[PDB]
Amino acid sequence: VEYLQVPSASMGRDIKVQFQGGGPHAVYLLDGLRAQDDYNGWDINTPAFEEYYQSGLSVIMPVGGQSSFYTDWYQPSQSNGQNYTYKWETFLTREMPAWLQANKGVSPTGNAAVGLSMSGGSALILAAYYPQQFPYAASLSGFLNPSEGWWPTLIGLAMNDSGGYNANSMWGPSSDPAWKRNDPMVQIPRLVANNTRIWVYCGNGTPSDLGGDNIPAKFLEGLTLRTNQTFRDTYAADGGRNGVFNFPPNGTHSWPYWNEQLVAMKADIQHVLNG
Repeated sequence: VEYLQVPSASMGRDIKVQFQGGGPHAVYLLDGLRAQDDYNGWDINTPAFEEYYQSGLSVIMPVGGQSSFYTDWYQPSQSNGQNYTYKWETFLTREMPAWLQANKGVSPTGNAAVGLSMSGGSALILAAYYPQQFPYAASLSGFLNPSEGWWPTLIGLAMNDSGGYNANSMWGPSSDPAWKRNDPMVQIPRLVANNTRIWVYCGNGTPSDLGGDNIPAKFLEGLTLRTNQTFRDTYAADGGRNGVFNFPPNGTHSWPYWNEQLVAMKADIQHVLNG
């Protein structure tokens, strides 16, 4: 596994990327809400790299972007002294794939975006707007209707609690178009039109022997399950026909279950991306 420094002109800094080669197409493994600046949470908490070693797929783990939602923000987060504007969608769709193509031979098209929690919706949004780059997208316990109802408030609370980040610096006031633009439920017609292969998982809040037995992990999983079930219904009602929906009667908002899903989807990704 290599630790790379990839310049981001749009953010004015270098972004650390953990990288395992192994094929021209890649799985982009996006982090959760509390992404650290040293290593991606997939590497800290799971054997993701080992599990995809010799899979015929490269594995890309960008590092950093706490509370970023892997999106382009309007402005720096005001409350916590951020001195630049997050531009993580520009980085993921323009800057990083160009760098990996030139230097590693990773194809900028035909890749998979895999997100969990915070980035579950991000992965679907990336596939909705960049279908040539991401014919495959997985959302593990994602928040799939962020513009609806109380979700902007809940997202604002969680972002302020995880590092003091300001959701209004990200997508503006709740009536700003950026909220619906980045709402996977709203963008289901794009996923259908693109025939995106989507893998949508959410547990029910009940731990198994995999662990993750704590109240916040149980609560968050049960909370977002309802949104995920609604997403499944709306996808089918809108003509969606290329989805895998995994809602087993177990699982909390914790890394063992996300790893179990990453392993489970490997053959699916291999078949879609490599044939």
